[PDB]
Amino acid sequence: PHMPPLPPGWEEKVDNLGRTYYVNHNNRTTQWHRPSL
Amino acid sequence: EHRGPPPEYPFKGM
Repeated sequence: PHMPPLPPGWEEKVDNLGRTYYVNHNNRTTQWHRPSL
Repeated sequence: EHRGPPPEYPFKGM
C-alpha cells in the first residue's frame, strides 16, 4: 500500500548501505521505524 | 530488524 506522509520536523534518509531511516530534527534523533501522524 | 542502530543524527547541522 501507499506511504502516509511524514510529520513536520522529520526527514527520510538513506544510509551508505542503502537502508532507509528517519531523522527527527526536533528531537535530534534517528530511528528505523517510519513515523506517523 | 537491522544491523545496528541507524546512523546518528547529523549533529553538525546544529
